[PDB]
Order: sequence, then C-alpha cells, then structure tokens
Amino acid sequence: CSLIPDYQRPEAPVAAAYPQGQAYGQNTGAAAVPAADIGWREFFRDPQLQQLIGVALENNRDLRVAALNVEAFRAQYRIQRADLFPRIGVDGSGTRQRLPGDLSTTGSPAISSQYGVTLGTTAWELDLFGRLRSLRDQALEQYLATEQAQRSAQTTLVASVATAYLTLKADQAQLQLTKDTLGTYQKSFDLTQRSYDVGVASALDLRQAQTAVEGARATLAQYTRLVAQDQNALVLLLGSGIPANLPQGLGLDQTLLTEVPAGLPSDLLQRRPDILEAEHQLMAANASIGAARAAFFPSISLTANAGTMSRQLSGLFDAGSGSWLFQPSINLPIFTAGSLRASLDYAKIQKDINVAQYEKAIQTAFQEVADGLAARGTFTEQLQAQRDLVKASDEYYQLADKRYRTGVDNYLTLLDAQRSLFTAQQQLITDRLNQLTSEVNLYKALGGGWNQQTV
Amino acid sequence: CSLIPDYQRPEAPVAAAYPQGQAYGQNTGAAAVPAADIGWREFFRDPQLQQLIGVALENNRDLRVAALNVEAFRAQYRIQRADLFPRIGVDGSGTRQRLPGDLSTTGSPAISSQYGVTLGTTAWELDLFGRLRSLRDQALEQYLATEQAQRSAQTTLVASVATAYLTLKADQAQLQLTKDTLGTYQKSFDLTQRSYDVGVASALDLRQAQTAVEGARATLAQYTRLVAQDQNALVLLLGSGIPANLPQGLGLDQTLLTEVPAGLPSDLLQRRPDILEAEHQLMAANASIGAARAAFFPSISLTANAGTMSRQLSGLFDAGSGSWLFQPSINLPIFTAGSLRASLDYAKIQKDINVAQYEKAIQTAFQEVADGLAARGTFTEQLQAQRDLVKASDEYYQLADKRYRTGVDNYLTLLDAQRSLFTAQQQLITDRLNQLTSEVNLYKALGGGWNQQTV
Amino acid sequence: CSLIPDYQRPEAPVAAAYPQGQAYGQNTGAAAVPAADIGWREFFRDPQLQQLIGVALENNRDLRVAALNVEAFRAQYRIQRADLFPRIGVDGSGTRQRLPGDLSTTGSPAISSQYGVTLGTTAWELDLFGRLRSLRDQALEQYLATEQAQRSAQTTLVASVATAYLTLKADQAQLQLTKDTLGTYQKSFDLTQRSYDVGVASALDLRQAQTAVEGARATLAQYTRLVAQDQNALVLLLGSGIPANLPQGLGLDQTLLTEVPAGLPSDLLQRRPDILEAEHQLMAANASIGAARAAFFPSISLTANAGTMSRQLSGLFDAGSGSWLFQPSINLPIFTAGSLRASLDYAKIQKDINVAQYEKAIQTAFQEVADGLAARGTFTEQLQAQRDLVKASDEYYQLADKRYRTGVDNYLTLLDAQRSLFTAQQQLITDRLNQLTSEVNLYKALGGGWNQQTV
Repeated sequence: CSLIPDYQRPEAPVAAAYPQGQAYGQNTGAAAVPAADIGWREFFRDPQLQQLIGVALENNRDLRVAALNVEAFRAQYRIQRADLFPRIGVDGSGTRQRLPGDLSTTGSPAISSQYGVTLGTTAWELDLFGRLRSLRDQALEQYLATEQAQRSAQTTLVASVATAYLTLKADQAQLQLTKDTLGTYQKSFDLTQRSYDVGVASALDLRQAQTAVEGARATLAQYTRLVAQDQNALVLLLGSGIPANLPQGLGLDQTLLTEVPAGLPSDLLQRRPDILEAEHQLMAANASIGAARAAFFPSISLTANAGTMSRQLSGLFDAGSGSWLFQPSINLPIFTAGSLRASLDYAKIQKDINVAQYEKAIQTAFQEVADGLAARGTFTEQLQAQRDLVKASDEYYQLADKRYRTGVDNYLTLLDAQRSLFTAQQQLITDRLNQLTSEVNLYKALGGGWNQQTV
Repeated sequence: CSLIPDYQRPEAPVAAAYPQGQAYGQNTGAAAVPAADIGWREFFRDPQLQQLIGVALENNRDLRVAALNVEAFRAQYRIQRADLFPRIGVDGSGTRQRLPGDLSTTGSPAISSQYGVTLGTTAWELDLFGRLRSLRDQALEQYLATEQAQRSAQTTLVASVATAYLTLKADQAQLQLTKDTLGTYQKSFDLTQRSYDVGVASALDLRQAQTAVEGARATLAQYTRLVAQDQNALVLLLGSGIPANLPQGLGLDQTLLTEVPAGLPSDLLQRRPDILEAEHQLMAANASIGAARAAFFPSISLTANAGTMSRQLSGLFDAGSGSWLFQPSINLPIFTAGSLRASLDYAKIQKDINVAQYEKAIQTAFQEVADGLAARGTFTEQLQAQRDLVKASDEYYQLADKRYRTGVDNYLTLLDAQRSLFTAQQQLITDRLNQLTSEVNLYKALGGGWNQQTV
Repeated sequence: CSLIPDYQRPEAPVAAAYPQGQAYGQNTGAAAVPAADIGWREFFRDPQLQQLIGVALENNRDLRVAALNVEAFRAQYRIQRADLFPRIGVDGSGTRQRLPGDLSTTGSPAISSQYGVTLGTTAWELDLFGRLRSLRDQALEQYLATEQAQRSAQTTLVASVATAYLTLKADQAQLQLTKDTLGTYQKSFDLTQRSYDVGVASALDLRQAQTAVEGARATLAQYTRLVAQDQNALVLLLGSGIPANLPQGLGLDQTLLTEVPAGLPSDLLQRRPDILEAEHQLMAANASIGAARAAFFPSISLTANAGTMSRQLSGLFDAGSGSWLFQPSINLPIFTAGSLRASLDYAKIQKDINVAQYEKAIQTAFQEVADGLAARGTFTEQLQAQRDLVKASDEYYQLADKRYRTGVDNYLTLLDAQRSLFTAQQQLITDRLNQLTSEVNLYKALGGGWNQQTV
C-alpha cells in the first residue's frame, strides 16, 4: 500500500515560439537534431580549442566536485535503500542489579546477575505503508537530479573555457594592433623630431607628437596586462596549465563555430539539464508528499531476538539454555495536537515551492535562449556593416598610399590613414569577439555540450 | 516558570541625520506620511507600469517562493506548537519470549506471551521550566522573520520591474534616435555620391562618408539587439509575456514618479522590511537562549497508559482486564563534561551573531538611502545642465537651418548640426534614465512598495 | 584504537614559479620574509589610512560575525568533546502497575508500584574504538578551519577598506580637476559672450560655448554624485563614521605603499588563509572517515545506578534499602544490507570533495597572485608613459602661455591648452588609482593583513 500521489506535469508558462521582432530572424520548426545532441567535438571546429576542452573536462576541479557530489548522493540513496531492510546483528543483554529485601525474589537484599549474548534486530520498523519506500524514492529522485546537475556543470564549464579561449585570441589580436599603432606613432614622432631639428616645425607640434606617442605607450602596456589577465584566467579554468604542443588553431577570420537549430520552447524541457534537474527535485518533493501522508496510518515495528541466556558465564554453552524473543508492535495516533497535519501540509508547501523552482528554471532558460536568438539575429548585420567599414577604410588607406607614392602627399597623412585603418580593425575584433561569446552562450543555454560527438 | 531573557533592542550605529555636503540637499524634518505608506499606485505614474506591476506581482516565481516559504514556516510553527502536547494514540504490543531453565519461573524452559493492546502516550514531556515553549516562540519569530523577508522580496520585485521598464523605454528612445542618425548619414552619403559621380569631390571623402554610414549601421544593429534583450529581460521578470490591452504610456521627460519624503534615519528601524527580518531573527535567538538554558532545570516527564492486557490473544472482553500504567520519569543533569555550558554558550554566541547581523543590515540600509539622497541632490543639477545643453544644441541647429534656407551653407553642414542635436538628445535620455533608476532604488531602500494606501 | 587514516604526500597542482612573459618582470626567487608577516602598519605608509583601518577593525560588523563564528565553533567543539565522558546525573523514576488477575503475581487484580532516586548515568557509550574521539577530532579541525576563515575575512576587510579610501581620494582629485575645467569653460564662455555682444563672433560660436559649458557642468554634477556615493561606501566598510582628528594624509603622487616580495608559489599554501581553511576542512574529512571506519566495530554502552528504591514513599531512605544497577551491552552488526558500507563510501567521497576544494583554492590563489604580478610588471611602464604625457602636455601649456604673455595668440588657445592639460591629469590620476588598487589586491592575494601584535 503505497501513498505517493500520482505525478502531474506542470504546464510551461512560455509561449510556444521564440519571440519575433525587428531584431530576430525567422524561426524554424522542430529540428531533427537539437542543440543538446551535437557534441563539443563537432560544434567546436579548431583543434587547439578541442584539446583545451579535452584537458579541462579532466583536470578542472569544479567538475570533479560535481561528479563526486553525484557519487556522494549514490551513497546517500544507498543509506535509505538499506534502511528499508533490517539490521541483523548481535547484542549483549546484561542486567546485574541490586534490590532491597522487599522487592527481590529471595526476600532479602540480593545481587542478581543474568547476562548472555543474543542475535536479532534492534527495533526494526517494517514498512507496511509506504513511508520508507517514499523516503528512498525521495533519495533516488535527489540522486538523479544531481546527476542531471553534473551535466549542467559540465555545460557551464565547456562554455566558460570556450569564452576564455576566444577572449584570449581576440585580446592578443588587440595587443598586436596596439603594437602596430605604437609603431606608427613612433614613426610620426621620429619625423616631427627630424623636422624640429631642421626648423620647419615649432616645438608645439613636437609636444603634440610626444603626447600622442606616450598615449600609445600607455595603451600598449594596458593591452599587455590584459593578455596576461585573461591568460591567467584560462590557466584557472583549465585546472592544469596550458600544454605546450598545441596545434595551430583557426583564427578569428575563419568560421570557428557551426550552425545550431533553435527549435521549439517545448523542446527545451527535455534537453537542458537545469530544467530536468528542477523537475526531479519536484519529483523528490512529490515523494515527500507520501512520506508525510504515510504517518497517519498504522506504522508497524518488529523486535526479534534469538540467542542463549544464562546466569553464570560458565554455563552458557550447554543444553536447555537456548532462547529467542519475538516482539511485534503496532502504533496508531488517535489524536495528536496537529503535528501530522502540519507535516502533511508542509510537504505540500515544499511540493508547490519546487513547482515554482521548476517553472522559474523554464522562464530563465527561455530568456537566455531568446537572448542568444536576438544576438544571432543582429550580429550578422552588425559584422556585415563593420566589415564594410573595414573595407572602406582600407580603400581610403590604399588611396592615401597611392597619393603618397607619386609625391603629392606627406608621410604623416599616410600614417593618419594607417591609424584610422587600425582603429577600424580594433573595432572589428571586439565585435566578432562579442558575436562568438554570445554564440557560445546560446549553445550553453539551449542544451549545452554534454555528449562528445553527435548522437 | 518561563526562562527566556528580557529583550531591549540594540541602538542604530548610523548617524541621527542623513549626510550633508555639496551633493546632498537640505534635511527634511520628519515624516508625517513615511515612505512605506505610499504605495506603487500612488508612486508610479505610468498606467503601463501599474499594469506591469499588477501582472508581475502575482504572476512571478521568486515572490511566489517567498510567499509560500511564509506558509512553510507557519507549518513548522504548527509542528513546534503541537509538540507541546502528548502523543495520544493506540498501540498493541505483544511479546513472545523463550527463557532458559535458570531464568524461568518454574525452573524449566518454557514460553510466556504478553498480548495486550493499550491506549495512551509514550515518552512525552511537560516543561514547566520553559524549554519547549522557548522553541515554540523561536519558531514563531522565524515565521515573523520570513514574512518580513516576503515583504522585502515583493519590494525588490517592484524595483526590478520598474527599472526594467524604464530601461526599456529609454532603449526605445535610443533606437528611435539611432535610426535618425543613420538617416542623416545615409543622406549625407547620397550627397557625396552625387558629388563624386559628377566630379567635384574626390574618392577620399567618399570613403570617409562610407565609413561613417557603416559605423551608423553597426550601432543601429547594436541598439536593435539591446532593445530585444531588454524586452526578453522584462518577459523574464514579469513571469509571463507583455499582455495585450496596455493603456497609453507617457514619455520619459515628464513626471514619471513623484517625490518621496526621506525623514529621519531612525524610521528605517520600523519601515524597512529587511531590518525587521533581522529584528525577528534576533529575538528568535533570544528564544533559543531561553531554550538552551532550561536544560539545567529538571525535566518532568511521564508515559501515561490505559488499555487491556492479557496473556492470550483472543481475549479482551473481561471486566477485570482494565490495565493501565502511569510511569513518571524525572531526570536532572548535575555535572556533565561541560555539555550544558557549551550549549548555553553557543546559544548566547548565536544571539550576538544576530546583533551584528542586525546592525549590518542597518548600515547597508543607511548606505543605500544615503546614495539615493545623493542622487536626488545631484541629478536635478545634472539634468538641468543637460536640458540647457539640449536647448543650446537645438538653437544651434535652428540657426544652421536658417543659414541653409537662406542659402549660404550647403546641406552637409545642416546634416552635421542635425547629428550634433541627435547626440545631445541621446545623452539627455541616458541621464534621465539614470535619474529614474536611482530614484526607484531610493524608494526601494526607504520603505518599499508593500501596501497600497493608508491604514 | 584510532582509525583516522594517514595524511597524504602533497603534490603541487601548479608550476613551481610565477609565470614569465612580456607583462611579467622577473622572478625574485625565494624570500626570507614572506608577505604574511608584513602587517598593515609597516605596509600602509599613509597614517590616515592606518587610523581608518584601525576604525574598520574595531568597528565593522563582518569581523564581529567572523570572530563570533570562531567562538560558536569553540562551543560546538566543547559540546561534541563532552560526549566521551559519562553524563552522570541524579534522576527520579517510578511505575504504577495495573495488571489483571491473570497477570498478577498474587492472583487478584491489584495495584503495584516501584519507584526510586538513583545517582547514575543513562545509556552512556564507552568509546572503545574511537568514534566520538573521531567526531571531536572533526570538530577540532573544523574549529581551526573557522579560525582561518576569520583570518581570511580580516585580510579581505583590510583590502576593501584600503581600496575604498583610495578611490575616495582619487575621486576627490577627479572632482577638483573637473571643477577647474568648468572654471576654464565658464571663462571661455564669458570671453565668447563679450565677443558676441561686441559683434565679432556670430551666435553659432556662442552656441558652441554653451554646449561646452553645459557638458562640463553635467560632468561636475556627475563627479559630485560619485564622490558622495564612494564616501558612503567607505562609511559602510568602516561601520563607523570618519573620525574628526585625522592626521594629514599623503597624496597619490608619492609612495603610499611599497612593493611586497612575492616569492615562490610554495609558501602560498602555508601563508594564505583560505588555503589553510580548505586544508583543515580536508583534515575534518579525514576524521569523518575515521569515525565511519570505526562504525564497523562493536560499540559498548553502559548505564549505572547508585541510589535507593522501595515501594513506599515514607520509607525509601531507611537503612538496607539501597539499590544498584549495572547494564553492559556489546553491540555489533553483521547484516546491514549496504548501509554502513554506504556511509563509509560517503565519508570517503567527502574526503575527495574536500581534496578537490583545497586544490581549487590553491588554483584561485595562484591565479589572483599572478594577476597581481602582471599588474606590478605593467603599471610601472604604463605610469611612466602617463607621466611623460602629463609632462609633455605641461611643456605644451608653458609654450602656449608664453605665446599668450608675449601677445601672439589670444586667451582662447590658452584655455584650449588648459583643457588638454586637465584631461591629461584626469587619465594620470585614474591610472595611478588602478595601479594602487591592484597593488592592494595583490597584497590581499598573498594573504598578509592579519598580524599587528607579536607572533
């Protein structure tokens, strides 16, 4: 006679399609393969980043805490599963007592000493009504909830290592462009110091060129420390240090990522691990309903023992000294003060709070995926505009070079065209860094990379 | 006799007046109508914002978690109140035992059955020294603490919906200005393309106009993204989507929300919810002192019982079989190994943990209110300087338009003046967003939006 | 017998030296005096900041919570250490029997009773195989973990008050320079208003003068707001107000601090506090697996009595009415169905979890220290570039002042030169702020805010 109630799936409050507008693109229907099935070996193309994630899934320690928390709750489920069963041990019953002359058996103050070992249960409570069954069911639901949360931890780790590597590549490209702008400012100050010695340029243009060079040196040192900062952050996120023999990974100009189907908002309820973690927390509260409801009914205990008793220790292995104890007990609360109804509606409160936790998880997951959809809809237009800016600034540089080569234009204006080209490329690097990090965050938000390859 | 210690509250470490200087305003005297009295309908002037609070206030999930955690701790208080009273029920306790020949009555190994069903209690205590009653009002004051926590959760919900809606309107106005800057850049590029196709302008300023247009299209894609992400954030924070029948929402430069009287710093000790939460955790710590003190005094307990006992199982109809037990049980710990000093010491240490927690909540409340007062004091000067900036740039554009319409300058300088006026309007909208965000956080920090009208 | 397993030979999860690159200067090798025995009075040369740290230590409330948590775990260690020693305490027992005539010892249904007062113990277990010994060892090592957590809280509080005071003083300097820029713009607007009222400059130059002045007055109000917010944040981090009798502090130009020798990565895990509290949580997990391994063994328990009993109230303290009870019990389980095995596995997994958290703590310490070393290596050459920029703009301003005093250029070009000099000093002051706040963060990351008294 089990008393866990019938499970009822809570409805999702999310509308059945991802939101439309001027910033989004056109959605598709159901996908043959969702995002939670293409692994981090196919979605991540370049070999260096695949080797870094293959290192960081093993050497990092937060994923190790996640997997060990899973195996800890294996042990914690095994506790309750064995608590459903007896504990067949021994015990030693020894009562050496002194009573007055009125209370004893001899009519005199006497020291009586009966002591002898015996095996059997120590108040083993048998489970007629399903309260121990529902406690181990709660333990099993908590176990597989946390082994869904381990997949959620691996998802966040793969996304964080990917964003750390992409910011490392983009920030060392920024460092190279600031080094090149420092080179052009140094050449312009060299020419202004040359024209200052001869006498064409006054000392005001010399001080202006010197302020420009010192600003470029400050920018160069700041990007040097930023490369050091996010390289140390990647050393943290890999667990171990960066290995030496990494392959020549693909730069930012190639297609570093693959296309991912968005799908339906109702498809997300079975694939993202945070959703299906909060769902099994809700099933654990569903088992706690039965754990609190199975207190109203008669709980049955057993106390059995079997072993030899004696008076002296010397005559404990002989004939006629066998013994055995059998003691059942039933128990039924006629009128408590309201602790059982308080435990029942407290379990119902925990059930509805975990309903709210599951539904909040669906809402935040839908918001993160709609964030990723809006960014994937707008960054293609932003980077098309930015690459047209880079191409127009490069054509302006080539025309300033073509005016310089024939002689009608100075070298300082050619260096101004070089620095406007480098400002255009420094903007392009950061816009593509924002595109790639939001693409990785969208892949995390849909189903994440838990499988290694496509299944 | 009860044993809970008497409680006077700790005084506030923060000053008796809000800070003064060049940033703040003059101090108001007191509050006849304080800040927590004014509801969100007599504070928020948008009917759209009133409808969005009316949706989000009962259709959220985290506020639902708080409002059900209140019910959870009422269930825990019902547990602790019901454990004052005995466990009056029915039980049937049979013992079948084998005894060896030395321990039996007749001297021969035989059996002896004790099959008797009884009614009554097992091991309940009455504490006339005040241990269970101190645990009872500890549970009561944890309930009062978490209902104050529920009020603070609704307060932060109201502040977050208001800030998300104000940033949504500000990003709408940002997008409507970025479309016009893109219009003026595209029109200036069409003029330079016509000037290039005839032959007046070179290719260099044509590439400059192309880079300007592509910068405008990049920032247009960025603001479409940012508007879509802000709508997704407000879909998260309402709980459901934006509903259908929204009324008219007024502008951003009008009176979006009325002024709030600040009052004294001591009025936070009664109006603010989180300070009252720390207050009730402090008096629950005093109740826990009274519980962990009352174990020195002797506990009086008894296991009352009344039933029908017999050797045989089939019989209880006899008139003489009205069996009953009384069994009182009184204990007294006279000298342990310093267990009870350690328990009383740990409870007193928890009390002056919660003292420090209480005045740390006071100090963070005072800091949030003082930053809100500084924002009130400085944003009037900043926003008036910003409106004078916008008036100056508007008059400059009007004079450039008069200069163009008479015929002296061309249309490119008119488009440059128009872009300067658009940049001034953009910075005005950002500063007004900052003012409204800081005053919503000030209203959140003073007393919050709990009730609607007066009591 | 004790069953706590042996401690393991430590492997390093880190390279044996701080990294090298363009940012990193050069390793200093090992150090004689580490970074933890440099107290905050021989490190912070600023006497005003030293009194501010003194107020922040004897007045803030997070240190009250931390030191009171250490006191709470002293009480918890005593309440778990006291479980070895026998809880002896005089008590009072009694029964009042109603057995029927089938069950009575005489043959008629009668009333029987047996009561008495006995000095003795109740269900005391003798810790023969070290389970409660292992639990008090666990409580002792969690006490040491709580003490190292208090040391970590104190060094982070010293760092936070140093950085808050430092940003306060730097934003005082920022407010003073933007008040000077507002002065120069107001004087340039006075000159342009005269040059308009006479007739030379048109109204468009007057509108550029107004847009400059209103931009500057907006930024002046913004920095008054920001100084007020940062001073209220410093009031939060102190817990008490700024005291009145402060000495004259040192400005940001001269050395407020000195460089602390970093050393090797091998004395982090001896000097840093959070690594040590992770180490003591690991030791507590070793004691937990000691108790779990001792759980297989037989757990002997005892009761005892030395008092008197009788059946009558008026004669229980007569001669020869003494009583005495001895109750030994050897108890070992044989069949546990995988419960004690499961709790053993759960404690081994707690050991592995605390190993992983200790190793994570070493990795986060190494990452934060390496970021501090990056900042120390780069901010020197960046600040040299910034000071050369300020000196070149100051020479440019001296040349523009010579051109003004002779009579070649008007006063508006000198105000343009002051506009450039002031923003040069703006960027210099915020860069020196970044250097000093990252130096304080490195000093926290090596873990040296603890000692003021002797060792």
